[PDB]
Formats: sequence, C-alpha cells, structure tokens
Amino acid sequence: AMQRIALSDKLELSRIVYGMWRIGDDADTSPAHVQAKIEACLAQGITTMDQADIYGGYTAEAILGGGLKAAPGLRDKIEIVTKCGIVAPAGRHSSARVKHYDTTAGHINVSVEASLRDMGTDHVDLLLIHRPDPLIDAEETGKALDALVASGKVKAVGVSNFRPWDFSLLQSAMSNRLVTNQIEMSLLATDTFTNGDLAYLQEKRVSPMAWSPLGGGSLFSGAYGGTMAALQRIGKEQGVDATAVAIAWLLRHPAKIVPVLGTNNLERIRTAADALRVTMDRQTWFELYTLAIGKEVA
Amino acid sequence: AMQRIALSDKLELSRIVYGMWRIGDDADTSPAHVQAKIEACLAQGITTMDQADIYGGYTAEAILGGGLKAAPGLRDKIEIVTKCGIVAPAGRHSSARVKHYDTTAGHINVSVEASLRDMGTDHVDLLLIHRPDPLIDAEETGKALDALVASGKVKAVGVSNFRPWDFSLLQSAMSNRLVTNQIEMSLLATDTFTNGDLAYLQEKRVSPMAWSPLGGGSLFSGAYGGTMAALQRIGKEQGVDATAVAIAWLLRHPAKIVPVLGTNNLERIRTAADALRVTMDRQTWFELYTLAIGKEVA
Amino acid sequence: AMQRIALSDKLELSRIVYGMWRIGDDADTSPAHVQAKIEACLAQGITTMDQADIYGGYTAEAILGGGLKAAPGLRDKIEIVTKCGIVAPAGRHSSARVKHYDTTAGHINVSVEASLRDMGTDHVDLLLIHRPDPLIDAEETGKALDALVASGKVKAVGVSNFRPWDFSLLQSAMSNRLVTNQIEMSLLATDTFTNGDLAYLQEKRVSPMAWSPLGGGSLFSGAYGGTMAALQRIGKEQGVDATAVAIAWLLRHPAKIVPVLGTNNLERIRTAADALRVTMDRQTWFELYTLAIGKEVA
Repeated sequence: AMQRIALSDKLELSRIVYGMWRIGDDADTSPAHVQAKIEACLAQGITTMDQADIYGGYTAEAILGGGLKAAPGLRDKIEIVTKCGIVAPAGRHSSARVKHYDTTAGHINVSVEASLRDMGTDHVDLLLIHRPDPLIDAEETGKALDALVASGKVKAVGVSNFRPWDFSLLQSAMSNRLVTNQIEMSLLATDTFTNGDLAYLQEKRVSPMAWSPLGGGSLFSGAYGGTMAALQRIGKEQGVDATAVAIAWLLRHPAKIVPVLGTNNLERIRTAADALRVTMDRQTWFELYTLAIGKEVA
Repeated sequence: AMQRIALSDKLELSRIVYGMWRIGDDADTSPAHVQAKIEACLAQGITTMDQADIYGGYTAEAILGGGLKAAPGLRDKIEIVTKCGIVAPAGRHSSARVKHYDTTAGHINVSVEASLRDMGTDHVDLLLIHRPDPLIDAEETGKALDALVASGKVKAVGVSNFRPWDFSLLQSAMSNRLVTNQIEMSLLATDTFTNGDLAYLQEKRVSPMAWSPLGGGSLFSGAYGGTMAALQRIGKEQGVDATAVAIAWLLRHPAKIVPVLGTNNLERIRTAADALRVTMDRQTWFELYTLAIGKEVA
Repeated sequence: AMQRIALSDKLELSRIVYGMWRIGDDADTSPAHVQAKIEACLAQGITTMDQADIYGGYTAEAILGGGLKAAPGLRDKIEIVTKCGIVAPAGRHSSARVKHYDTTAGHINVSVEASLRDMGTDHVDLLLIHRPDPLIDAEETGKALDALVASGKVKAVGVSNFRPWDFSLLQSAMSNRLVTNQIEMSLLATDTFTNGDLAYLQEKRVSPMAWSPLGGGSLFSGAYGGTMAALQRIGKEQGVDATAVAIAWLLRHPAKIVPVLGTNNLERIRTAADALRVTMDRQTWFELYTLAIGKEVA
C-alpha cells in the first residue's frame, strides 16, 4: 500500500495490488465508477491494478479502458498488470470449441494489442502467462515475451500458476528475467509454503503475487471458526478487521508476497491497506497457520 | 517413420519405433515371420526396433535373433534398442527368488553379452537402464555404461521410467550424455505433461520415448467413450484409424516424443506411419487432452 | 560403528549413532546410568550421540550433562549432535502460546548457549536446524550458522527433515557446506528412496542421517507382520535380532546412510553394532523393500 516493492530495475508495484477480475460483473461499469474504484485505491497508495484478457469474458480490460480513456493522466498514476494464455469460449473467442491454452507468439501479440486498445495505452507494466501450458514451445513463447519487452509494449514479464519446472523451462528460453509468479496463497492455500513452489522463488529472489489472498471468502463462511476467532482477537488487539490480519499473515512471510485483493466493494477497498498496520510476530503467524491447517507443526 | 530423429550425433531413430515386447506372444515366432514384421516396418521407414533382456521371459531377443541370423544384412538396416536392470524369476533368471533390479557393472555386462549373442550382432544402437533402481550406485552404473560406449558394444545410452532426480543422479556419474528417457505417455497416461517429468526433458533437450502410446490396449476397450468418439471423428475426417490419431496426439508435442508401437498384426504395422499423416492443431490437442483428464483445463 | 564416516574434513561420526531422544523417559536419569549407556556405546565403537534442545521437554541435554560432568574426559570420547528450531510449550519455553519454529539468529544463539551449559562443554560437533521453517529467513539463519562455525562453538552444521528445496535455499545463503540432512528412513518409511529426497543427497555426495530406523517402535506394532517375519528369519540365519537386520537394510544403501538408534534398554545398546555384521545381498534388500511397498517392484 504505502510500501512499494521493486520486482526489477524497471518495475515497482504497490505491496498490495487491486484485483480487477470482477470489475465487469458490477452492475455499474460506468467510466465514473471505474475512476472512483482507482481513486479509492490511489488514496491508500495502491497503484497496481491486476487485469487479464479473459476477465469478464474478455470485457474487463475494455471496462477499465472506459475509465482511463475518459480521465487523461490516470493511466500514468497506475501500474497495469495483464495476462494472456487462456482461450475460453467467451466474448471475442466465443467460437472456441473447448477451453484451451495458447502460448504461441501470434496469440500473445494479438492479446497484448487488444489489451493496449481496450485500456487505451501504448504499454503495460507487467504481462503474465496466465497458466502453465502443457503444450508450451518454450523457445517460441520466450522469444515472444523477449520481443515485447524489446518493443517497449511490456515493461516486464512473468508467469502465473507455474510450477518450478514450468518457470525453469520458460526462463531457460528467455534473456529477460521472469519477475514474478502469481500463485494462489492464503491461510486456506498453504501448499506452496512446504511443497517447494515458494522455496524455489525465494532462492531465485522472485516475489510471488498471491491471488485469492483471503481464500475466496471461505475464511468467513463457516469452516474456519477457530482461524476466524484468532483473526478477530488479533484484529481487536490492533484496531483492524479479520481481513487486514489475514493479509498481514501473507505480508509477514520473508518471500515478500504481493497480495492481489479483487473486490467491487468501495468500503473494502478503503480498508484494503490496514494489513500494513498489523504487527505479526512469529508465534502469532504459527498460531494462525496451525489453526488453518488443523494440526500442530511436526 | 518417413521422419527421422537425431537423439545424438551418433544415434538417429525412426520417429515411430516398433515395439517387439509381444514378439513371443505371436503363435508364429519363426525366423521368416520375424523377417516379415521387420520388412513390414522397413516398408514404412520404421527402422528402430525396441527390445529388452526381460521381454518374453528372456526369449524375445532370441526370437528376433532367429530372424536376423537367417538374413545376414537385415541388422545393418535397423537400429536395435535394448534394456536391462530388471531381474524377474523367468528363463535364464529362474533362480532369483524375488523380482528385483540389478544395476551392477557385472549384471549390465552379462545382460549386454546375452543380447549380442541372442540377436547375433556385435553392437546395439541404444542401451537403456529399464527401471530406476532404489539401490543404484550411480558411480558404478555410470562407469559401466561409459565403458560399454567406449568398447563400441553400445552406440548410445539412455534410461526408462526415470524421475528427473534419477536422471540427474545417473547423468552426474557419467561422461556420456543419456540420450532419452523412455516413459509411459498416452491420452490415458498424461501425468508427465504437468508433473515436471516432461518439462525436465524438454529443458535438457532430451527426446522421450513413449511406451504404451495407446494405453497398451485400454484406450479402445470402450471405457473412454468421449475420447474414442473424438479420435474416431478425427480419424474418419483424415482417412486414418483412431490409433493413428492417438499417436499423432503425442507427435504434436514440441518435446519431440518418439512413440514405441508394439503389435504382432502385419496390417497394423503396414499402417503404423499413418500417425505422421495426421495434422493436429492446438485446439484439437486440447480437446483430446480435456476428454482424457475428464475435466476442463484450469 | 567400528566403521566411521567423514561428513567433512573436521567431522567424523560413527556409522551407527546412539539417539538420546528417549533418555528423559527412563525412570533412572542418574549420572551413573547415563554413563552406563555411553560406555555400552563406546565398547562397540559407537562414539556419536544424537541430542536436541527439545528432547525430554528441554531436559535431555541436562540429563546427558549429568553423566559427562560426573566423568571428566568422557566428552572427549564422543561426538555430540544437537538441534534447535522447534519451540514447544515445555520446560524453559513453557511460556510459548503455540508449538512453533524459530530459526532467528537470537533463538539459535541462545539454544546453543543452553546446549553448551547443560552438557558441560565449550562446543558441539554438529548442529542441525531440526525442522524446515516456513518463516525461515535463509540469509539470517545462514549467517547465524556460519558465525557459530567461525566461533568454534559448532564444528559443522546440517539440517533435519529438510526437503531438497529447503536444503537448497538455506545452502544458497551460507559459506559453510551443510554436511547432512537427518531424515526419517526405515522399512516403514521408504518414500525418500524414490521421491527425489535421497537422490538429491546422493548426487550432492551428502550422507543422510536416518532417524526412526525402526519407526520409533511401530515396526514391531503388529501392522508390519510380513516385514517382521522376514527380519526374524534373516536375524536367526545370521545370529542377530530383527533390529540389527532392519538397520543393516539402511546400511546396505550406497548413499552411506548413518542410522540413529534411540533406546534406553542397556542390552539393546550392547548389541546396537550387530547391524554391521549382517550380510545384506541385493536380493534380500529387495525382499525387504518388496515387503515395505506391499507389491512387486514395477
């Protein structure tokens, strides 16, 4: 939020990122309401907006563009993260017979062009390959990503949901450094803390971005009563809500996780940055971890 | 078949490899009938024959030998892949009490000597360690494999069913490059596409060989209705049977998979190269992948 | 362990190690009894004693201390392995709210001071981080472990229960080589032989230490009757007990496993080196492995 994180020389994000994956599903997709969402973020020092070609059935970037095209200079205040690689039978890909992945140079280039056109800008700050593609030609995808960096259309490149072997294979075909891996991380999604996925990034000194950093709402919806009670106690102790403590749990990790919080609620945007005020000591981090997992550490 | 693949400077195979593991299950195991199978393969440009010490209860190599010895000049037309490391209590290994692995210098050397005598040749083109041995002394095995290449008895060495860490360990003890990993891959066996086994080989630029490329029979059993519908549809569309589409699904992967097709059926040998006639686009590869894993891609 | 194993230029262990995890469970924790246990080990050339700060609720090192202080120069006859990183609410950490890990320089330094004071020595031979810590700051932990070696308080450093990726992350932050990884390995815990954990150490030429080589007793529980029957049959053939054959199974592996046997029974301590007299041929190793996995090898 106020804290800023250098993914590289050429890219600095806000430590908390605003996720736009539901921006299209709001009743109000007016340029004024989109500007309002972005301004509420910027008021908390949240400058990084997370997009993808696929969001809102390939319309979410165009809804954001409504905002930026209407408000000159708003784009220069934000970092835009987008993604490509999923072809789902929706919007401009509604003729697809099956959901599939496409990491071809041709598809990456047309997805970036559509991103630039829909959002009304000549560059994005970060492009991620959205999913690991079991049919990837790493030589073709890596050259495509390197060419987009060399063109200035993309400031930096990364991946999402990649396993270490997928990250290694694509990195082995590239001159540019992949600057992040956007992966699912929360109190409810802790497998990467122990299974090698996070250790791999830490050793590479790569910050992950965490999607569904609250566990997609499942924290609050009745299967994590113990974890909830602890989050509410700590929240009452430090004057913040359970949500702020759950995000602070991610921020405490030395891998320097960048949480992506994707919400249409202007109330929950306004408190988004409260996690930076939480103090999360080692013992409290293990308390929350062992409540969520339902077993003491070995 | 038509197409050839360089595993190294020293070894080139046919892109489709004839699997001889059932050679001893045929009612007829006569020299003439073996020459007939080989000649049926050579007619298609399928020059590579896949053997193992253990095939046919340690008799398959002797049956191939019947053919090669009766026709002196046939061997110069083919590449012979053989394997060792499994000791089953069968044939010349009747005295073993338990099925076990043996990767000792002495066992490898005696296995190769028997392959050379049984097939009536002074060399094999490719020797594989048949299974990863939980009791492997990598230094001893690696030294023995390097010596066999230096002697000219074996043109190149590879492994079979190795995990990446098994491959890494053995390669660390050897001067010669392991040229392949022969692993199960098919629309019924897709784990290597996502679990790091194939990414490892793709990053190292090692072509896998794929055994049971049709599920060793189970794909056509009618348990996989959705998958066979698409294979049969695509086959009808391109004038080939379902089995040629299922092999073409492997050939479409950019890791340059080398399928091994095992059959005694002269008609199925005559049509074995039809897989190379199939054109399969990315979307169709994912249609079949999707049908095979029984759910949408993430 | 007449046989000795160099883990480094500065550290040699006995091939069999006496684990003291149970030393606080004995009704008798008197100095004379502790000396009797050490003396029974030394009579057989077992010189290495395995400790941890946490054993006996943070009292086992003090119990060993009682024996060593009572017998000047006994400490110069042995190697002491200890560990830190686990904070359970017991003994001097009874103030802890929850079982957690602590790999901070502060905790490591205080734990090592408590080890040296309780055991009455100015150094330990080997210090292990006891468990992989999801909150590890590898830079901080690594500098702390290197500082301890440079001070002379620790001759060598290692880890315990680390996955290969945890081992790799910590090693990347250190100048000294981690000299071992103390992992569970037994005829009832065989996953590391196939899952990449042993292969990683074998490729790095790092001897693992094996803890619970008898499953902490579970091997004799009744759920492993087939394994036990074979162990007693082999034991009777060679004039040793089931324990000796189960440990000889670990000793047979080419990765030079160092088994850690924890018992308070003076007659079992007195035969602990019998494992080194067992002849364990490849077929017998695979007989016992086949019993461990419950099916023939693939």
